[PDB]
Amino acid sequence: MRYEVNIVANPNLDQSQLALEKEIIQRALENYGARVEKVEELGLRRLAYPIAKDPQGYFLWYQVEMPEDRVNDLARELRIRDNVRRVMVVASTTP
Amino acid sequence: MRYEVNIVANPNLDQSQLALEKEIIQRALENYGARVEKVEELGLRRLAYPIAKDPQGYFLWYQVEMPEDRVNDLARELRIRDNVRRVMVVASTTP
Repeated sequence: MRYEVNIVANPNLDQSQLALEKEIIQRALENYGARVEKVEELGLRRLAYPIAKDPQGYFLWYQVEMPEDRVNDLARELRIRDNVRRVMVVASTTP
Repeated sequence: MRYEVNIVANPNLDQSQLALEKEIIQRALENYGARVEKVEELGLRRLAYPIAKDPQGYFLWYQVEMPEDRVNDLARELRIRDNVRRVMVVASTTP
């Protein structure tokens, strides 16, 4: 299945720290057998609506192909790190 | 400011109903003075992670340019309709 993986990282990291976070993400995708079709580094962005107390984040986006039964494990692995604030995974098609 | 507007509509609508929803959105963007730079109709998609009771939605994405002080009003106008389940607006850059 094709998925979009949206990751929000801590906006306060230096680029050395962010490089490590990005490397970990790519390694996890490969270790879970995902085919990585696009990586977009969106950078520092701010949630405007709805209203959040801490609206800034460092946004990363991935498009991947992988089996549905492996997505949950991958997502939880990605979010275990303290510097990964949010992970959201959307399947590009439905039944 | 440049914003990404993510809209999740009711996944149970027929295309006649969806056409009306899309027309309303475009009219609202213009009436609020936004410059509409891209419209992407993503269609029926399913949230895979995190886990939601009702994970399917009809996804629409807009990229717009408009003043920051007008975004909140626009977002609330867009979401007032029952068939618009979620609106999320992200500013493409921060201070």
